[PDB]
Amino acid sequence: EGRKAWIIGSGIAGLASAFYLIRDGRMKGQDITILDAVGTPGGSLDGSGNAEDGYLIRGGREMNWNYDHFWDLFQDIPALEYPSPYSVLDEYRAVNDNDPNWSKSRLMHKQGQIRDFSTLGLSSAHQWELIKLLLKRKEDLDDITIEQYFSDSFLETNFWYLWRSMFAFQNWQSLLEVKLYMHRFLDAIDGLTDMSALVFPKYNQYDSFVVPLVNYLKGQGVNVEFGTRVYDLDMTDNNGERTVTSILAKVDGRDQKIDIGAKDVVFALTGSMTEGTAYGDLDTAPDLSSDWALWQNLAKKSHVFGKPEKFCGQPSRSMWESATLTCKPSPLTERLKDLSINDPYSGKTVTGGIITFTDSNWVLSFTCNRQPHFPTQPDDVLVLWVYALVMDSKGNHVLKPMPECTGREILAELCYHLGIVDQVDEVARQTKVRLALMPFITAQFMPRAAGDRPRVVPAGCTNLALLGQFVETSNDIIFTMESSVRTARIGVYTLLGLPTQYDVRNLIKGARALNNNEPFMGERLLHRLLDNTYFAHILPPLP
Amino acid sequence: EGRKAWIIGSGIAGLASAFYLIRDGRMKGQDITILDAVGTPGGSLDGSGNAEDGYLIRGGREMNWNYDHFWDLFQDIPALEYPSPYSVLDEYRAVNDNDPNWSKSRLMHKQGQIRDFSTLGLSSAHQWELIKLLLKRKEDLDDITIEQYFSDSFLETNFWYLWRSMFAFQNWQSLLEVKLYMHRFLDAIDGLTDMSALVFPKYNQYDSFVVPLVNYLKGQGVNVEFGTRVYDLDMTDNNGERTVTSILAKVDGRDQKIDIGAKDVVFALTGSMTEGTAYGDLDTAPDLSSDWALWQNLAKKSHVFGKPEKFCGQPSRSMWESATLTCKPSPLTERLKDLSINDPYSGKTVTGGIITFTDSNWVLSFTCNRQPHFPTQPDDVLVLWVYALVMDSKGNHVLKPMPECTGREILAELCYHLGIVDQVDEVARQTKVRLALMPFITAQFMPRAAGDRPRVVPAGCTNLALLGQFVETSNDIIFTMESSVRTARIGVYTLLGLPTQYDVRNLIKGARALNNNEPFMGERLLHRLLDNTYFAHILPPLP
Repeated sequence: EGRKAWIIGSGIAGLASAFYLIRDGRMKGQDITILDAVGTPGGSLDGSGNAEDGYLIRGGREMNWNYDHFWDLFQDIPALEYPSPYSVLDEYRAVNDNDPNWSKSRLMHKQGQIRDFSTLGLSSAHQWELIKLLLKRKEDLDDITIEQYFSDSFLETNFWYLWRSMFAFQNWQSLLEVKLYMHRFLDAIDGLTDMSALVFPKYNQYDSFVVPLVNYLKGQGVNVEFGTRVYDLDMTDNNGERTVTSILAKVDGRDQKIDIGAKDVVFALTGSMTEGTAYGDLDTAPDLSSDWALWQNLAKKSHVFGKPEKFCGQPSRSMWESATLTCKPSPLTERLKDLSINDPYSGKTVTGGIITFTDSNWVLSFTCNRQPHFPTQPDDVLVLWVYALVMDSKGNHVLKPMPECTGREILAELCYHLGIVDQVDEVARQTKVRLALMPFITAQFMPRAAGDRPRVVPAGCTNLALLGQFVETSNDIIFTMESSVRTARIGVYTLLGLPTQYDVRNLIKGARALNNNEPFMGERLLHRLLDNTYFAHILPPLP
Repeated sequence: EGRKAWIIGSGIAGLASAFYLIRDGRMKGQDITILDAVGTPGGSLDGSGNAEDGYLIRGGREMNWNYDHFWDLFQDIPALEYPSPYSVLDEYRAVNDNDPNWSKSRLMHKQGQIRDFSTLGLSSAHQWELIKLLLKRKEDLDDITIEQYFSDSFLETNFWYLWRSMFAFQNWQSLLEVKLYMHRFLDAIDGLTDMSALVFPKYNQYDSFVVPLVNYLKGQGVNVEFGTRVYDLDMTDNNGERTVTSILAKVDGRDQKIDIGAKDVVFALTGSMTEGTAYGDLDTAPDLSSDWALWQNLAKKSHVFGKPEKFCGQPSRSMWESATLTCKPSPLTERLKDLSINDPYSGKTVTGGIITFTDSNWVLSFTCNRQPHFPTQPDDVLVLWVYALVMDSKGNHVLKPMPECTGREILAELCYHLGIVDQVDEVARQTKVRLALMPFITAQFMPRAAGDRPRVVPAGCTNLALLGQFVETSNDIIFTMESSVRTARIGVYTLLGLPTQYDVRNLIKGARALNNNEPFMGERLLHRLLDNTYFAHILPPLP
């Protein structure tokens, strides 16, 4: 307790750990150092897009619900554009409690029309499947995949088209994550259809959340060390209990060695999701001691650190491609006016979340967030984000696999499914598109067994905590920022010092939603026993 | 919002309102005034007992569980005997997380032996009665009393002896409070037997909680005005919406009039529970524009303020008598060593809560709290608290009704039921007893109908909030301090700006406890369906 803290990794997970060390660990920023491997900001290794190239969204999937971790954290961060003592939480709830998020054209098909998404579209064996899924033990679902467990007809329901699009989830990936979602969002499973439970910032997560958080940390005195890629930790293992001795990093191409005392504590983001990303664009194409080194060397030391080869093994399985579109007005945005909750330029929500083309062989989705998306972007430009799931198949209009098809060609498949395939040439020159083909963007979703991921504090560790989407808590990793903050809090709390599924009202909210808003099995009975009792309100009304 | 606040009443409710105005209303102490009707502290109208007379506990029943309101409040109050930044919450959990509270001789009878209190002692129709009680609508239980609804055999169960003793509750009082208890403590209904869920301060609630809270408020600048008994408020009622214009008080025997602007806000504790208390003792006896004036005048103005005559109407119904015993060592404390969790002088918990003599015609209970009870009391003295329910009946040994029997005589009924009736003379001179016979100590428990109590903010009011145990929220009033803080928070929040029963695990925790720890009706079925599922842990094991 006159110790220092070392934080390996620049991200929401790392910054949140520093915050929790300051507020609730009662240590000072001067004893905190963040080890980053970025150059300095943005130049040749561009920071986060330029307004004259065409912008390039980090990559990828940044969606938020109203969880308690966010409220507890960003309640103490000074706002982005407001004076003291207004927080970023107050900005978040000001711009969003006025204009709530909900979708009008969530599912589309037949090259321009909306597929009815009022209900989840489950029959009866499908409902039984998820209920049977909810009842299975976690010990009995090792390596079982989505398509293995689920029926063939289930993967064509509204439910699966919505779920796989929302989380960018492949049919060959972990069943445990779908189960974990059920156990945690039964109350809100109706929201998968209208996007009610989703809530967005004014700008990005970076510009609206992390940028106020970094400013706050600098105003607290935390140390930053760029150009530092950590590849291993040397640790002692006496009495079956381990402590970190040194950080073996390579700084600016030369080995360094950072000494760690017994009192100090170390936080490390383990895996990567943006490793071998090829950044092609409109006319050229993508092509194809790393960030996985730290975890791989840790895996050699003991089994309590898991098997990273199970997540970075097959890069064709954990890969999909995004594309950032910068549009000056064209028939693409004219069509977009027809599918929007408001107007794109209004400043309010527009598409209300992603829009997924269901009969697209690519499983192609696209979103127009609350415009403007970036602080420095002009009023005659809109930033749309597009991405797809299947990298193996020919498009419906462009008979090219999407990893081989680039830029302009992506506009044709998109405009075909939008109902403006005859007006491609006009939108093609007016919209700047930059692509990102990420080979580990879903490596956390890969099939796994018990022990494959280490806990936030593995058994024995006294000064090392791991963060991110590759660590075993008791929760899902499908929400990227939420999971980063949760692990950060567990890490800081454990080394120092320190529900919804069982709710009867939620099981009724779930069962009715699973049965497409129609009265479910025991409901007619539950009304007759409860309509004249204290518990009348737990049931929804019948037609 | 450069307004002032007026707080009618000195108590936990009033102080908490001032706290919530400061922390979360963001106003300053200089604009807060508390209107009290005490002389100045303690002298002739003794403050809270002297160590040479025999002490006199406020009166009465001060018990606490681990609710969130306490944590949220006393987290910011500097501790009583610890340095900064240690709070009173930290004192509370330090002295109690080491020595947890639980009882060894909770129920006693046959003049010295313990009545088995492992289980609630419900048969099967009794269990059905409480379940049927839980299912009734609150609109259908107006004025219904305990003995009216419940069977005769139910009132002899372990359950009713425990419940009536814990809350000092008469068989002719409101059924709604027993129902409200069920809806809120199903998870913890087992705790009625062992006193697990109860948690006590080091000293009193006054010396350990309120005394740090008042010091905190004075260090914030809040104004106090003793000798001020408020009897009415003059209010305008335009547009069906009312505002307080003036506080009509009598200060030191002369009418005053305090002007209230449109921006200001007023908090008033409505009723009294210690009004006509006669303070007899060892050898003499009790005898028999008031605190009810403010509510009575308010009741004239509108129906939205309720019917106070329904609570202060029959003072024989809302009355019982307490007695504070100060003992230098005698055979009473020697016997007490046999019934204690630890030793009385140890400094730890002793009796673990009240001890109730079930075959006592008075329904006589007594407690020895964590000694010492007061800060200024010596090591060779113990403060015991005793009280009884039935004022109409002859004792088992002293054939006197207890309102007529005093001091020494109270020692005989107590020592008889303790098994030391032959050693009364020794304890009689060594123990100083002071009695309190309160005529409204349970006026809040009196039968009531919808509309009898006003809400924290009655419909229409814009600057007046009411506090205490006579206001309609959605919760019980059987916990005195908890209810005072809850109403205080509702009052401050509403005028400015701003679960457990439905838990499946809790219904199983309740059903097993109702059925005396033996497997209940559907349990054998619930095991067969759930033992090999995700939900195995929600059930308790079978023998």
